Amino acid sequence: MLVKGNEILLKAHKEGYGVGAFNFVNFEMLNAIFEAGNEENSPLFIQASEGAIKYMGIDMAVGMVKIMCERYPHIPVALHLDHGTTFESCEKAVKAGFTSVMIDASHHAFEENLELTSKVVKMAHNAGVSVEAELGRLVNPKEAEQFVKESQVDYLAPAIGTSHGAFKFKGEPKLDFERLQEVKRLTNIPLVLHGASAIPDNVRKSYLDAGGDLKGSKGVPFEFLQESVKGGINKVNTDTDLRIAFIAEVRKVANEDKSQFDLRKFFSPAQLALKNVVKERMKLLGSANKI
Amino acid sequence: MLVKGNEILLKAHKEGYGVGAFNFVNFEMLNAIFEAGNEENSPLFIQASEGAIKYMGIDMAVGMVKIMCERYPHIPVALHLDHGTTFESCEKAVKAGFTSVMIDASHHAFEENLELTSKVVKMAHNAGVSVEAELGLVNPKEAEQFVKESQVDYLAPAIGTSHGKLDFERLQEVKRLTNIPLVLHGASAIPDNVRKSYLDAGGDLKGSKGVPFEFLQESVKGGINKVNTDTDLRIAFIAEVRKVANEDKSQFDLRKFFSPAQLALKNVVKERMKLLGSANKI
Ligand SMILES: O=C[C@H](O)COP(=O)(O)O
Ligand SMILES: [Ca+2]
Ligand code: NA
Ligand code: NA
Ligand SMILES: [Zn+2]
Ligand SMILES: [Zn+2]
Repeated sequence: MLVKGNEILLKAHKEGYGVGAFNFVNFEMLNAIFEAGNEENSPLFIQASEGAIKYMGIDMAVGMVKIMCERYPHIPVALHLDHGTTFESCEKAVKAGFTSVMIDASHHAFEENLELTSKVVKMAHNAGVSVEAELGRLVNPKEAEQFVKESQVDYLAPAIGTSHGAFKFKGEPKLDFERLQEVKRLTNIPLVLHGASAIPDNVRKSYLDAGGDLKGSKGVPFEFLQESVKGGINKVNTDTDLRIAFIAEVRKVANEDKSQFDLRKFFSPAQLALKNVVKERMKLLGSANKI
Repeated sequence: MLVKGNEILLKAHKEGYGVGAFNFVNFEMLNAIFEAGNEENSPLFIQASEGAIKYMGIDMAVGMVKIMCERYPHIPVALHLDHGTTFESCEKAVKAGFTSVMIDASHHAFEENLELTSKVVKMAHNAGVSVEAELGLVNPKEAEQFVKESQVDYLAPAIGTSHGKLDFERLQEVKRLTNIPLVLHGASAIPDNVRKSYLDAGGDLKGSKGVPFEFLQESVKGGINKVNTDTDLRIAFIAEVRKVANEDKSQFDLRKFFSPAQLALKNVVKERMKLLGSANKI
């Protein structure tokens, strides 16, 4: 059922596994994510950016998820506001029915980040909603310790070297695992890895074969994702991988049959490829068979 | 809010205009249809085929429409099962919250088409749901009898489309004898700008030629009140999807594909609402 974010991540934290947090912007993405969770017996973090919420309407974003939760009532699901930029946005998400909100004030200085995070936390906890914040313009583990203690935030995204999107590394993949472990030891709460898409080889091949361009793309190696979870990561934000796999199949259908305009013929295969990315990621991170 | 199909079509029947019945398979199609209805101040018939229901799940098809109705509470909206093939299909749609169901037995002989339609009507009317049937070109006196015995709310008579040249005089006869709202199937009108968009994007239409706008106008003048529209929406939508794919091989943000696709679909709907005469009827 639809549950407070901390309910899923505290179990992940206690048992040391990672739960993918999968973005969606419409029905097809949402359905494939849920079918993956059903097929791998995995709890689900479903998240929506402010852009996705604008695109869908917050009423549709929450409404579709509630329909899917009723369709799969045995699956623990948290609905999470990804990269909330203001108190008011986090408050709107709470009022609408989100069960987790992220407030991203990591571009502010420490005191202003902590001040706004603490304000979001009070509002959210008053409503039974868990809260994520972010530290790292890389994270300072002693700042993280104080930040978590004073804010009462439920989970923290410490910056250890990732970034959003398909172009994460110009050199060798490198994540500061010693820093992650220090943060984990000093905070002892669930941690979040942003920018955690891997761009798997088969997703890349699918995309390029359909005529796409992924020049210079590099994701987090699978081994780095697994080492992140060993280091204490429990929420693993994933979006780019889903988009590439989905749009690869759309491009393919368009290439292979110029007369095709049944939307289902484009989006059924796209859903299948996205679903398969999620199922593999659930296994990799350790959330498979955790229901 | 959601209302019975017949409440929308009774008005169009009385006042002699046509209401587009617009198919959807997902959120993007549904949002664009609703925005068009909001922008043209037009009532909405929202249609879902059996294939679309299988694709979305009936719980999501109804659920999304209910959300959209609450977003635009002033717009009259009927949720219609398009080309239901069996009693059980129509009954499931009734139970899920559809406010209109169509049973297509037009491939059967008159006697068999009438008994099945009649069974669906009993069930649907018990639940407060309007019923469409189909009958084929049609013999107006058989249509007269069909409608009186079945008590169906609206009829799709075969009157010239190649489905499942407009026979205007036949259309008028059926209208006179049945005096109920009538439905036109298989009359998408691939507008010139939609055809150009699809081909400009590398699409292949070839042979698939739309029935002209004057055909739809004449049909409403003859008594057509519901105009099923689906093909035209898909072509406008996918034209823009193909276009984005062509023009940026690095683009994989779904919203970059589907926001222009929604706008193109929405504009097809707004134009059709004005063409059929449902604009400014709220
Ligand atoms: O919010 C972070 C996601 O990975 C990107 O989502 P967005 O592009 O919809 O903001
Ligand atoms: Ca940030
Ligand atoms: Na987040
Ligand atoms: Na129909
Ligand atoms: Zn982030
Ligand atoms: Zn038909």
